[PDB]
Amino acid sequence: GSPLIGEIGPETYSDYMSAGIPLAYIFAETAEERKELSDKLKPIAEAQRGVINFGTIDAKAFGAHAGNLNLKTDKFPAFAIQEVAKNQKFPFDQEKEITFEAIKAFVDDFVAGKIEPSIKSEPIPEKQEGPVTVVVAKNYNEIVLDDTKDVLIEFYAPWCGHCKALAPKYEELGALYAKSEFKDRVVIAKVDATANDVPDEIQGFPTIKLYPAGAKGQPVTYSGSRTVEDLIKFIAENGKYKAA
Repeated sequence: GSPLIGEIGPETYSDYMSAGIPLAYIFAETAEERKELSDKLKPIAEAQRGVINFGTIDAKAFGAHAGNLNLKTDKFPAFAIQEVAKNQKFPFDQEKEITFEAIKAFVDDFVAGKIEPSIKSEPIPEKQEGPVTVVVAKNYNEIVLDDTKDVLIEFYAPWCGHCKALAPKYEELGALYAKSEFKDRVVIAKVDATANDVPDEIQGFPTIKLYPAGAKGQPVTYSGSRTVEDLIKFIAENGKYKAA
């Protein structure tokens, strides 16, 4: 009982996910605009039967889902494609008008493999304050892969109980190094890996690695007791600068 451009919602989402082809989302705040945009994009959906499923989504009720398509919050109408298989997101520029011509070119590019998957990132923080350096996807290379510095990097999730138990100690470690004679050469850093796409393949949280100066292709994964004392030892034993 459903039209070519269906409705993406609580009842329909799992079938869209199990269909095994990508899903294009037409976000609009009102049903009227949803219908207008559906009519404009229908010939694209028609041409892509069996290759991409298209659907409308209620941006009033489900606006927060735009973020999970690496779209910007609260800028509608909006369009994006989700490659379910590879978990990749292809947002369409929300400063641009959604038209038949623009979306057709975007979709053709997608099918042709001509668009690079978007990268999820928090923004670069304006100021670097607090003794633990905040890493996001956009500054990972610059901070973590800085070949002149021994970089301790914690990959964490905010919903994780273990990460919460580590936080105060990891902070105390950062404050210690920031006041030490090693403040020039040791970096103590953290990254919310659920809010940033990072290169590392993380199996569970928290994970801590050392990326030593001059050996950035051989990070060392930490597997000790997670005490401040044991982390200092780890840094001194595995870092280029033997910094403790």
